[PDB]
Amino acid sequence: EVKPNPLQDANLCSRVFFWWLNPLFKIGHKRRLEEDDMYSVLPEDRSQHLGEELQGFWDKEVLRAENDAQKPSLTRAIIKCYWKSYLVLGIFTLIEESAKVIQPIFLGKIINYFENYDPMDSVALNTAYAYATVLTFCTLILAILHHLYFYHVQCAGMRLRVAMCHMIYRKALRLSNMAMGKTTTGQIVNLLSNDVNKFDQVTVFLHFLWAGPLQAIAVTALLWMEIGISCLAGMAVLIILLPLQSCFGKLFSSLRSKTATFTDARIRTMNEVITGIRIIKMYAWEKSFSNLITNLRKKEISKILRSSCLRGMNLASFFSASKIIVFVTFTTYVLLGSVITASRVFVAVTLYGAVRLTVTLFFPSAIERVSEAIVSIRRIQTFLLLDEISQRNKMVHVQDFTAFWDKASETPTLQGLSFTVRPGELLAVVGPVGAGKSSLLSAVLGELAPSHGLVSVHGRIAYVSQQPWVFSGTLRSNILFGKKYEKERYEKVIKACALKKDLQLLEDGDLTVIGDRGTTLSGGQKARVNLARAVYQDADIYLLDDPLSAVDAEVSRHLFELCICQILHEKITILVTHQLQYLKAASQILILKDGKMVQKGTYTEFVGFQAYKNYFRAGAHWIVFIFLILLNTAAQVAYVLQDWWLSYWANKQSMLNEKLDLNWYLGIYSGLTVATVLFGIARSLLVFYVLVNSSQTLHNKMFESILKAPVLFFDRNPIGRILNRFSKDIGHLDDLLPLTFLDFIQTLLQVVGVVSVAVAVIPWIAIPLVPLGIIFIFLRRYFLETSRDVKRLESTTRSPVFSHLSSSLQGLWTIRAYKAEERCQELFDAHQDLHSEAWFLFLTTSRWFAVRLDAICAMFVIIVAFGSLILAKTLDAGQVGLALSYALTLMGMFQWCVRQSAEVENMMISVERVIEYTDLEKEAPWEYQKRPPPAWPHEGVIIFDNVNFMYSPGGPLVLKHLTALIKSQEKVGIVGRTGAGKSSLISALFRLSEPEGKIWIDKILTTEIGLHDLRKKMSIIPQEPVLFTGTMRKNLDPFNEHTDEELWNALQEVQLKETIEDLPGKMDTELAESGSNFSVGQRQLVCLARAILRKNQILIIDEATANVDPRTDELIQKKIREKFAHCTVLTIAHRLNTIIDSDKIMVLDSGRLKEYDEPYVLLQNKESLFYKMVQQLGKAEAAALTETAKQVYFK
Ligand SMILES: CN(Cc1cnc2nc(N)nc(N)c2n1)c1ccc(C(=O)N[C@@H](CCC(=O)O)C(=O)O)cc1
Repeated sequence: EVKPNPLQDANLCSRVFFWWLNPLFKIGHKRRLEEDDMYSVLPEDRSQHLGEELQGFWDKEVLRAENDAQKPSLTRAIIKCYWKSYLVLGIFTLIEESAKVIQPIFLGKIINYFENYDPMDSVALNTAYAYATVLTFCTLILAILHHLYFYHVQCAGMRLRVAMCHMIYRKALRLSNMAMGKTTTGQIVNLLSNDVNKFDQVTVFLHFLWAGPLQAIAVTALLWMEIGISCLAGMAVLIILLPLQSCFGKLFSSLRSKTATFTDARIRTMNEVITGIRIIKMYAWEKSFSNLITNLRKKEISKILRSSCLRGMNLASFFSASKIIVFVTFTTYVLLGSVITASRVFVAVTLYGAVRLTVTLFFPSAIERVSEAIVSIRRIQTFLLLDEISQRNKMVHVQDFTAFWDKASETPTLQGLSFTVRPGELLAVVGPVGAGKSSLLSAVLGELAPSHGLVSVHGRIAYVSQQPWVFSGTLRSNILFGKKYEKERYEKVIKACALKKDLQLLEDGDLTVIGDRGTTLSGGQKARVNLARAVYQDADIYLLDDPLSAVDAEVSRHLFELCICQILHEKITILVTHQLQYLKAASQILILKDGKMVQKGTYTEFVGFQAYKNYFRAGAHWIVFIFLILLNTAAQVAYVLQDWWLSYWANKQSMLNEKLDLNWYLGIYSGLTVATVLFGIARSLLVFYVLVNSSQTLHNKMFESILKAPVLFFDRNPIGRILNRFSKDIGHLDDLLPLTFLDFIQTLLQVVGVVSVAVAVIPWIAIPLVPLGIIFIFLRRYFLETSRDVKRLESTTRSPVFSHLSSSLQGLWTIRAYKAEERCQELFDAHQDLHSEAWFLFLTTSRWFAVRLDAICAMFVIIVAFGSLILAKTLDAGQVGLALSYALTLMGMFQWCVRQSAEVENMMISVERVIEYTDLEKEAPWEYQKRPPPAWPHEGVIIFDNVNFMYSPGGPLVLKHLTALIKSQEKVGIVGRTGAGKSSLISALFRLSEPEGKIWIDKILTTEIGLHDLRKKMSIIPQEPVLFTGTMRKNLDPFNEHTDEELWNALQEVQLKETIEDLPGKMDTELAESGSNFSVGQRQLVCLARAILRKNQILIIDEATANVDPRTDELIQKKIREKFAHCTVLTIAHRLNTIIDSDKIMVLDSGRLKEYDEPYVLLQNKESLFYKMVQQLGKAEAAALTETAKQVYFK
């Protein structure tokens, strides 16, 4: 292999510690890794090998099933070939679990030493060191050897996932055409992308479906030896935590599903704002959508907050459950008439610490994951059983042929069909239109099968489809398509396909990589690509669909005149083209109508601390975080002081031979338990409140920024980029970041609690702990700066796998036509076994960190266990029991604390990306203090004076020195060349970018007044209409100033009234999304209604009606002239008859006012560009317009 893998040769002492992985980090610490630096997978894990294992068992299972006449199931096959070897990892699960229940038994015997401490008894001390020794080995088993096991049970999921993806692909080639009607690309790619992805998860915990239950028995049996019948009270309070956890699971999932409606409703409404942001600004409707989204967000936070506070009680249960389970036991243990003893309780405290995770976390997660992963296997089992293409098998012969696309009541798609063609014979075909024209050709391939009659084909086949097809690779490779690079034949076809020049001139030659999903090439090349691919095959048979040759062009000739008519003419070619004049090339022409063969004759028949503090201080006043810090510490100090109190009671009890007053010692105990639950609850609710309240504040500050952003911003950023921040980023900020942040903080205090009791009880342990702190923080940087790349490579290598499946599935007939399936099969393995290289690093790099990180806290357990026995003279039974019963938890929590530190610091990028918009550069204020007088714009005088306009500041001048007088109520036609002037005159007049010079409206300086003063008083009919998702009333008047009778008047005048009055809600009918229930012309009629309602003294037409059919265009042109006769009107137009009667016309070119006069006075100057443009009409209509103009102005 090109990339050797050290795991093939590592000695066991190396691949237990992942010592073999160190060379990857020395690279990644110097350089950002690349896909060439990753190790190749083991021979055991190559996709080709896994597929041809499991496919064999699945084949046997299908064969067995039909012999039994009992339904096959895939879940038997993926067992019968992993049962052999996944159960081996089950054996090593025992010693992993047995460690968790043997440390507490030796933990008793070390504490039992201090209860019986004799300074001079060397034998007891040496005996205690026996128990202390095995306590580290039970710890090192659980900390070090566990990570080799846990790597292998993740690998058993990778091996299964790639075996499945390979069988899905092996099937997805051979799906019958029938099954291709049932399925769709999105469904089969969902198997690869969504469903088989579950098989990494199922295999991790799967052993807990037995080892977990067995362990819960084991801990109960031990405790019954240790603390008697009270253990049943403890275990019961643990077991009844299963249904409560399940109740929460259902309940917050229920609220989650509810929020998804408003999240979807917000985002889709947000999508309209970002798409239409130009049109929304022009109408000054920014206040409306501000209110509309604001009410959707309030209806969402009222449920996100309610669910999040519900998750607060959940996390408080994970925190506080151990303290409650302990409390009810020891309370019961004393109330049943017994006395606490430090050994007997720190054994029992530790055992609940072991079994709690298994019963509440791993065993329920195992049941959940296996439940949903078997949903996946049942979907895949449904897919594998789809019906599949039957075996097909210089000459083609077809007789009496009749077939259907499916067995149905529709007529046969081919009828009576028969023909024969032989070497030297060319066929051509004429047939249906607007239908599966290819149907005959597909029949010759066998993508449709005869219902009656016969087809036989004896040569190797080549084929082309009206849809071009190209897949992952170089353009050359698509042409070579698995054959050798025979340069002369290649050059001959590359010449004959008129490809050479265009390929080198436009796509840098055949070495160019074809972009993903084929995005690189132009269609006319991609068309030629198919023919070039086809003719390169040197097959015998050439079934040629039309290569989009319907354009009259030299290529559309040369491909036929040379390559077909001279080179290919001897080959068995069957040709379709709209260029039917070429049919004279045929030896025989098949002519069909509606799928009936009718004629057969020849032609002769014719992130950093700055980000965190902005996120936090947006959430609450800094004093609230001071109060939060007390709740964090007070929750934890209650948590530790509960267990210190249990140890203190043991010291008092063990100083007695009188009796302790249980009404006191249980009194304070229950206070500390109730305190730790209450502060455990109150912490979790408070953090969720403060952080969710931040997300509400960041959104509302950020959305108001988007509206005030200038149109330049939405030109600079594509709408997908902007909306994504409202979808994902301001999603995380309340869906998941508060939950992850609390989970980190909650556990981080747990770890600090462990080192605190350890250092408080054994004071010197701070001295070696400082190296451990110094070692850890060095290692986190050394790791994460390379782990971050492996996370990135794993994602970047994912999407080609699906891209190849999608691309292949879009082109199946072309693949099968050459029978070249195993070529596109092996190319999937080269994609699959490249993601497995990036995934194999994802597993083992996380395991490398977790091994070294657990060496730190396995050393800590060593330091406390031996440190206590070295320092035994000073210690006491209780305090050692405290220190150890805590320290033995540490290697559980510390991994999770550090894991969540990477999720938060990673997810914090969504905070910085949102904040990047929170201060985006604003437009000028919507409403300056110098509001225009109540003598509002009234005359409609508009002055342009030296107007110079650029879209970007310092960009090219799109208008230069533009200076014009438009008198009151004048009608002005505006004309320009393609791209010259255009709507840019409007963008200035609405100040969508800042004009230099001055524009006056009734001698009001437009740059002084607020944009909502300016944009309300003028009005526009924009180039494309938009109907927003909402009521017809809101599409007419979202401020609801007008009566519906007046809305009926407006809808009447655009003649939409009765169509809208027929709607089931009349004015209050909510439109379909983007108003798809109305055609483009109807939407423009709505745009006219908006102006008709507002009755502005200035109207602007943005060339829009050129998109509209003449009958509605006439109605628009009519109603404008009748309703806005007193208005000043600007008419950007192309079709000069729309403006030939304008009191003046402006002609703009190159951003300059080339003509400005009465149109005929321009036509009177035959040198004028307006006269030239009128003559460039090229028809006597120029005279009719000239006479029309003349009459208007001579009158
Ligand atoms: C103490 N603690 C906090 C925590 C978080 N969520 C919970 N959720 C439940 N239902 N119950 C809990 N006790 C619980 N506890 C922990 C402890 C260990 C691991 C943990 O080790 N998780 C591993 C298990 C594998 C391993 O690393 O050993 C994983 O799959 O990520 C997580 C959280």
